[PDB]
This record gives sequence, structure tokens and C-alpha cells, in this order.
Amino acid sequence: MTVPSPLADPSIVPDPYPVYADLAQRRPVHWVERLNAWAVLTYADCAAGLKDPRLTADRGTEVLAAKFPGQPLPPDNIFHRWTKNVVMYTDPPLHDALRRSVRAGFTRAAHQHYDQVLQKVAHDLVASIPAGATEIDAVPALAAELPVRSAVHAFGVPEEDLGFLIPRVNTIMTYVTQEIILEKLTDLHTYASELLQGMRGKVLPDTVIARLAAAQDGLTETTPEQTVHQLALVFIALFAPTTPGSLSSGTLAFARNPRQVERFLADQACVDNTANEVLRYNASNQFTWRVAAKDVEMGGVRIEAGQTLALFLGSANRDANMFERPNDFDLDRPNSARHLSFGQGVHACLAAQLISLQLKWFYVALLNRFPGIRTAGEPIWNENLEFRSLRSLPLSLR
Ligand code: HEM
Ligand SMILES: N[C@@H](Cc1c[nH]c2ccccc12)C(=O)O
Repeated sequence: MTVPSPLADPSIVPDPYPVYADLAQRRPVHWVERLNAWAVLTYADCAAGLKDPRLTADRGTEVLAAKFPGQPLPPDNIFHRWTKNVVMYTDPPLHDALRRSVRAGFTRAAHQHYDQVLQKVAHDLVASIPAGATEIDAVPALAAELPVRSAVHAFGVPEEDLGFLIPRVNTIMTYVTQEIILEKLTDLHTYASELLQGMRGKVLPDTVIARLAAAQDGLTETTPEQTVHQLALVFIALFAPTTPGSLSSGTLAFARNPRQVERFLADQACVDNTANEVLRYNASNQFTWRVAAKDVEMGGVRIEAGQTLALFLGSANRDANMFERPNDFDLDRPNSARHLSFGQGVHACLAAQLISLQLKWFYVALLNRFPGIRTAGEPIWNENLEFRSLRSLPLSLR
């Protein structure tokens, strides 16, 4: 518990992969004092961790009370009420009722619709770059924008309410006091309940939110108050840096791998594999958290009940045991769907197919219009490994 580890250090964020690979061979499970947690680096251990019912997702407190040390919250506090009433931070059986209660947004029919919507939104965004522009900053120009367009057109966040929502989510997601974070989370609840009453903006028809709103008369195993808590989670997830990071990191991968641009243009199987290879290549959420509900042993280490674990999805995704030549961006890779960037099992990302559709249709539009993308200077990363995202991606278009 006293052995130094570089895993919480912003210095590794530009390229964490060699650090992960070095430490994995030596100390695949080890203590990271700045995370107050056991790091778990290998694919096999992360996948087992995500499936292990000895590891609870009820971890909101452990993980906040880390970020704002000695800052003990009264109960009734909204963070506790929220975490206890959303899928992300609950265990079965309640988790499962919570997840079923949002199914209407995510049916097979719904995704057939979102496929069409996202094709068009991505096409239109890329088309709005003038053909003769020679350079862009792909982060603000594209990766920041497509998730917002998706939030409006596929999820049904009213356009007119983005000024309310995005800055609040950005404040929540900051790498700003505990009080402020609870204020913004309170505001997201107020917004969610008012949105469903018709007091905020207009929800577009056939969107995720319209479907969830139409499902409310039929609740059987969850409450109206839990719908409000879960919609506050959805807003955070929608405007989190996760989707921008996926879009930008994958754009960088294509810019540095012209041969894969060629493969994408040549072969529909490579197009179909693009979202998963992009997701594997750089997990936006490079680690997720668990608490040990019972003692477990992983990587030779006895982890005691109550201790926190950080499951390094980003490391897992570049484990050569699972992915031969893991550091190659390879659209021909046969098992890219085994990545852990959306988790696995009980908590696997609710939006996984929505996100893969967004990614696919973005790269279809981008590489058809601007096959010659290349970096125009060194990319600049952020400093937060947990939600890792490019800050700037200067790109030459031709
Ligand atoms: C590239 C973008 C995204 C990435 C990389 C991502 C990643 C993840 C990961 C890693 C998990 C599992 C967490 C764990 O097991 O601890 C997860 C869960 C979840 N994601 Fe996403 N996500 C993204 C976008 C979104 C969006 C836009 C939404 C909006 C609905 C969303 C909603 C959720 C929800 C609700 C859960 C919890 C599901 C449950 O607990 O049953 N995600 N996501
Ligand atoms: N990894 C986060 C959960 C998470 C996954 N995807 C997200 C998107 C936004 C916010 C949180 C998340 C946690 O352990 O707390």
C-alpha cells in the first residue's frame, strides 16, 4: 500500500499505454494511493471484475469522498439519493428494474430510427466544413459538436435547453466545491421533472426521451422519482467528454494511419468494424470503479471487503493476450468487439449502439469528404485520465 505507482499522474495521459504495459507485466494489480484504490490492468482481470458479483457498483460515496476528502455529507443529500436510484450505481435486483424501466428508449425499432437520424446528422455536420477549408481544429469543430447534435436529434434534448444543460454537466464533470456540484445535480433534477411536464423545451418525436416519456404511465417496478434521477444521469452521460473523446481519438488514429483510411474506403467490413476498433484503441473512460463487497483475490493480491478497485478498461483494450499487436489501429482486426470501453455485463453502456452508430456515420462522412486528413501539429491531450479526451486536434484536410 506504500509502493509508488504513476497511474494517477496527469503526465501519463498523453500516452498511458507503455506505462500500463510495463506495470501489467510486473504488478497487474497494485495500489494507487491517489485513487485510494487497487488498479487492475489486465484484460482477463478487468473482464472478471466486471462479471464478479463480489464487486459492487454501489461506489458513489467511496469515489466522491475521495475527490473531496474530509468533506462528509449529511444524509439526505442529493448525491446519495441520486446514486442509490440510478442504474450506474446500484446492484441487482434494483439495478435490473431500473434498467428495464428505460427499455423503451433503446429498443431494436428505436435503433433502426436512430441509425437513419445519425447518418444524416453526421453527414450534415461534415458537409458544413467548406470543401476548400485547408485546416480545422477537429475537437471544437467536430468532436464537440456531433454529440450535441445527437443529443438533440436522437435523444430529444430540446435545442433551446442546451444553454441550461451543457455548462452544468461540464461543472459536474470538472477534473469548484462539493456544494457547487450538488447544486448543479439538483438543477438537473429540477430540469428533468419540468421537461416531462412540458415546462421546458419541446422534446422532438421518436427520440429516446420521447419514448421514455411515453412509457411513464406503465411503470411497474420503479417510481416517477426514479425516472427523474435516471434522466439526470442521462444528461450527464450525454454531455460528458466520453463521446467527444471517442470521436477525436479515432480521427487522430485515421490521420496517423492512412493505410486504414484506405481499408475503410475499400471494404464494408472495415467500415462496420470502425466504431469498435476506435473504441478499443482509446477508451474514453480509461478506468471505472468498483468496491469489494466481500474479500477477493486478484493479481496475487488480497483485496479486503470495503476497498475500492479501479478497473483499467483502457489498459485491458491494449492487452496483447487478447489483442495481438494491440498498439496497431487495425480495421481488419477480427475481435475488436471484445473491447471493454462500454464495460461488460450488468452495467454495460446503455447507449452502446447509439454511440457506435454515431461513430460509424461520422467516419463515413469524414473520410469520404476528407480522405486526406493528417495532423497539422501535435495534438494536445487533457490532464484527466479517467475521462481522457483531446483538447485540440489540429488537422490538415487536404
Ligand atoms: C463513447 C461514449 C461513451 C462511453 C465510452 C461510455 C462508457 C460507459 C462505460 C464504461 C459504462 C460501464 C460503467 C461501469 O460498469 O462501471 C457505461 C455505462 C452507462 N452508460 Fe455509457 N458511455 C458513453 C456514452 C453514453 C451516453 C451518451 C449515454 C446516454 C444515455 C450513456 C449512458 C450510460 C448508462 C446509463 C450507463 C449505466 C448502465 C447500467 O448501469 O446498467 N453512455 N458507459
Ligand atoms: N466510470 C464511472 C461511471 C460512468 C461510465 N460512463 C460515464 C459517463 C458519464 C459519467 C459517468 C460514467 C464511475 O465509475 O463513476
